[PDB]
Amino acid sequence: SSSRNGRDSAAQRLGVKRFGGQVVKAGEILVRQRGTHFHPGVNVGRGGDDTLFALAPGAVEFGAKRGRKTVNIVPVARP
Amino acid sequence: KALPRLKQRYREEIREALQQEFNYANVMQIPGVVKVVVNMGVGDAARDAKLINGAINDLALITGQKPEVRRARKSIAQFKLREGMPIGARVTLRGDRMWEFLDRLISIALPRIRDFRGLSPKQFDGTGNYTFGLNEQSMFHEIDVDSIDRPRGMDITVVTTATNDAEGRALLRALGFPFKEN
Amino acid sequence: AHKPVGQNISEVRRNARLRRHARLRKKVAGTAEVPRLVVNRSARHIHVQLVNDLNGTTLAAASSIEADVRAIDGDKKAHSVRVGQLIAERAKAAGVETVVFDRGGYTYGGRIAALADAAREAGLKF
Amino acid sequence: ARNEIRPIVKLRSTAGTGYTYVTRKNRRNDPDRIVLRKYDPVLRRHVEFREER
Amino acid sequence: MLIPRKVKHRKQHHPEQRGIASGGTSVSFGDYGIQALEHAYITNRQIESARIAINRHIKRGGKVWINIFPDRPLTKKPAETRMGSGKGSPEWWVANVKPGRVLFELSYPDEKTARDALTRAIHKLPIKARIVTREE
Amino acid sequence: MKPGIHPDYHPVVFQDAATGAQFLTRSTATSTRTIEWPTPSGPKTYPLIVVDVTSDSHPFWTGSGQVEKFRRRYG
RNA sequence: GUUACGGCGGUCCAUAGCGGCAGGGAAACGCCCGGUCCCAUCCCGAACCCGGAAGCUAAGCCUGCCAGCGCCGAUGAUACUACCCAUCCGGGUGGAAAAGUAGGACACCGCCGAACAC
RNA sequence: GUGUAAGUGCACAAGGGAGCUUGACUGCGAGACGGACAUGUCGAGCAGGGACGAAAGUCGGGACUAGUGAUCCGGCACCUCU
Repeated sequence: SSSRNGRDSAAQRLGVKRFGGQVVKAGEILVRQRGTHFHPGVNVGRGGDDTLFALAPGAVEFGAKRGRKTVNIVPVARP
Repeated sequence: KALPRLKQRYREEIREALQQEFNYANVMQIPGVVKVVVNMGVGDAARDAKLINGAINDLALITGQKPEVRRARKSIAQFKLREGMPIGARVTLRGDRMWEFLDRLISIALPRIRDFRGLSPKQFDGTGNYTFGLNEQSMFHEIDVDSIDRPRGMDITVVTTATNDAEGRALLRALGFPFKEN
Repeated sequence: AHKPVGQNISEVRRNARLRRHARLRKKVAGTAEVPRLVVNRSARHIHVQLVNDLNGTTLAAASSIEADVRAIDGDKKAHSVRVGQLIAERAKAAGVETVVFDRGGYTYGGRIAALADAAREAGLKF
Repeated sequence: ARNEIRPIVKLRSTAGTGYTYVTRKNRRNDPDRIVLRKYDPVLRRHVEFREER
Repeated sequence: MLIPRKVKHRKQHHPEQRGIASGGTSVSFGDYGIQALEHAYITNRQIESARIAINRHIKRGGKVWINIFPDRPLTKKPAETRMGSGKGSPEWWVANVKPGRVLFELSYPDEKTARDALTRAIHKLPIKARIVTREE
Repeated sequence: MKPGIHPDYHPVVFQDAATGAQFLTRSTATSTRTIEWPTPSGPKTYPLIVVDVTSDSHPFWTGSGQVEKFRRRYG
């Protein structure tokens, strides 16, 4: 007379965190993710948990490189 | 500074005859045997892991090169078969060693099979690759035929750049395989 | 009405080369102050370039076709060596000291390696 | 967890003239215990340890 | 009886009864069809009753197509039990039926007998429905 | 092939013991598997192997009820 | 500058693919000859590597052709929907698919090198 | 197919295989995520001393997420602290 279900796992707060256009510093986290849904491009690095981060400051551009959505960083214009 | 029998013969007569038969534009289209293949499936890998070594030794004595031991990539337990159990040995032959092997096979052993009427013309496939099989190794004088503890047959297959069975059979005829001429 | 069956080894060798070259290329980069040294080999002769992959442009060049490089007599290796000399001179004229070395989808050793080692000897930083 | 004689067993990895116990948890149904091993100690440098429990 | 041989998930939500048909709004394989007008869940036993109603009204020869199959279950839970403590087991199987959708298609020559048969099969179902000819 | 040595490789003279239509050629058959009599058939000398049987001594494609008899036999 | 050339790259990567037809080999891309030397096969100079240019453009490759296997793809309408009106129903302002259709398309672009030339 | 559940990804391979091998290191850490709080997660880059590789460069465990338990009280080795 039991429901043997009921369990669940607390969240991990995944997804995009710095969308198109924004200004990001270095080492900042663009997206947390399990697999490489989004891949790195230029001035972008990968983590251990397939997190992404910035290697050079600038601003974002979610473009594709041969069918795969990438993330990039572009040079800000110095004031 | 040397030439095997079948290869000198190949470059002398057989290319000419196939040209005069099939009338190719380029001679690059001429059919030519590439390699020869040998295999032995032990099959009792799960019951005798030592017949494998026996077969290795036989094919060593037969072909003059240490074989390859083919592992079982899948595990099918209805045969005891598990991932990595050695089931068979395999050897590739290319070049002068190949032509010498065919010379020996055609000239010593296949004229030593019991009541050899003929190898079929129907062991081909798609274009002319002849895949026959031997029950015992009691035939090669290469082998020390006193020491054998069991029959360990084998399976041979001969691959050629021929494009169809007609060209394959014609080439192998010119090279002297005893087909059943039909 | 004769017709073939399948793959020739020329096609195999070609597409495997492209396969492993664009495998390797993941790690190699390009820049006008650190360009890529591409090599493109054949049996007879050889070609090389200095590439900027930021714009897919080219800064230097050389090959064993030019009569001045055919004026070598020695082995294929010696042709390659003099080629490395020429590209060192040209690169350091056009204003490049440091580079990487892309083996272009070929194995290191033989003509490739003797080229590159001659270049390392004659000044390029790699 | 506990201290049962688990498959993943043993510990301690001591150093020769290098007293900086580096630790690792490994099995023990396999044979070996008189070869390999290396690491950086104090005041010293990349040299060779034992797995000495 | 109509049931599937196996479903992956044998405890499903209740289907939706919102929206009009997308497919099955056109007679396909016969001449004289049935078309729904409302939203409803139609079960196994209803369709059995209806096909028998038709075959006992033509009685000899003339074909009947059933463009529906009960591939979505529902869950009763046993009697006199306080709410809570889980989700009941599947007991009967429905197909959702959105308006515009076609259920049955007959092929019998005379329209008299055919229209009458379809009417007898309409009065075995919970929905308002109407009868269709393949024509425009 | 390469070290991790294979069997040894030396020439061979397969002397036709059928009708004297012998063979002779390079092979991987030698210390491994050879016979005495280094007979030079050519400019060099190399082992020989008696050939008990071969092609030109093995009838085959390459080499070479009845009632009319019953009442022949039964008269 | 330029031709049926080769090589390195790019496109928010099939408008670029697969298959069929014809056609090309000057220098180059190739295939091929052979394992002396570096080097290599979980066995095999098959591959990788080395040394050369007898032979052939048959194949790879490049060129044109075929919209056929695949792809791309609108306008307008519909579904759905935000907001508002509305005693159930339904409706108005804006947004707007998928599929389908008309069609497109046997790719385009950049750099160096050759050959060719004033 | 990915050691083990599922998903997200992986053919550009993270799948399969072979040779060396211990970075399954020490001293740190910009800036960030998530955030009641304590916990938790990644982290480029610098230094010694190394592996591999021809070099560029990668290596501070495993394709990623689970695989464990705060504080107190005791135990073992080392310290130029008392």
